[PDB]
Formats: sequence, structure tokens, C-alpha cells
Amino acid sequence: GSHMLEADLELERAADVRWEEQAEISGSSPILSISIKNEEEEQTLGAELEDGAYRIKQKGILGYSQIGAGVYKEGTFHTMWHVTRGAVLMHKGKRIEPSWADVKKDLISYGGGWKLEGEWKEGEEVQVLALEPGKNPRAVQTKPGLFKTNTGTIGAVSLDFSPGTSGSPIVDKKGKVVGLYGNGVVTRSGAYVSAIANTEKS
Repeated sequence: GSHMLEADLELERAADVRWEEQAEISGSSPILSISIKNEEEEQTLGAELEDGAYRIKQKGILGYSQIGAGVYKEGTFHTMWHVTRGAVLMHKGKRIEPSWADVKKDLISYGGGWKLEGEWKEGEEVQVLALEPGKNPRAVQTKPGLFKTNTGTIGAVSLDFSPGTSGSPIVDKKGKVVGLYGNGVVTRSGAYVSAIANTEKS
């Protein structure tokens, strides 16, 4: 084999994980990314990992491509299984390795088990803190729908962002992460929706 990584996947911090008051008022609001940053350039990249929402960027010969996003909380990085498929990640020269995954929930954690402790019950609204390829972070408030699964129930939001937003946090009014964007599941009625982890009852 090779002792090199098969892919260069780099993390880039983009936003604090918080409920945004402006998005509760207006339905959406831009969030600060920092010098204040006026434009995201996807192709460039930007005891040293802290809490927040990050982009995941894969190096190629044409530059970086944003393949997804995730959340650092309590020493653990959280993202979607489909985004990394267990590949090692880098942040500013530090390597982080997979620790836990659940392919059915489309989840994977690095550097510990799951730490995200947001909650949601029927009728509450959440904010998608979306890190889309090419865009500065934006908070968009939305009301999840409730769904029966073949083992209990789950909430979902509509798939209303780029696929490369997968792994961005969905926050409750306490600022805690109910789930991550981009776990696409099929409804009996034909629709694709984005299922929210933590909301699952089984």
C-alpha cells in the first residue's frame, strides 16, 4: 500500500454554532465569517481544533472543491458518512481519524462518539446554518415535518440547499445541534427529505 493519504480533505472553520436572532425575525440572515469576509472562494483553503461549523474541502489539480461541512463540539468532529466514507481529515496540519459511524443514519464522528445534543419536537422551528459551496454562511429558519419510519418516527426538513452543504448543523433555539443537513431519505409518497438525527424514536 501507500503511506500517503489517498485524498487531501481539509477542514476550514466558517461560523460559530448559534441560533441567529435575525433569522428568527426575517426567516434568513447572513452570518459573520472572518477581517470581515465579503465573498467565499471555494478553491482556496481559507491543540488547534475548536468548536464551530466547518467546510470540508478536497484538493485537486484545479484547487479545492467543497464536498461537505460539519461541526466540531467537545473535541469531536461530526459529518456525514456519504461525504467522507471514513477518510482521514486534516486541519491546519493536524490529523483527525474516524471514531464512530452509522451508515443508516448517514453519520460519522472523528475523535470521540456523538456529542450533538439538540432536540426537536413537533411544531418547533429550527435553523439550518448552511455552509453552501461558494457562499458565506447563512442561517435559514424552517419548520421540520414529522415522518413515520419502519421502526418509529423521525423529523425532516426540505432539501433546499446545495448537496455540498451536507453536514451543516441544524440548530434548535438553545443553540444545540438537532442533526446535520443532507441525510436524504425516501418517503413512501415519492419525495426526498433531509432526516434529522436526534429526532429519531425507535
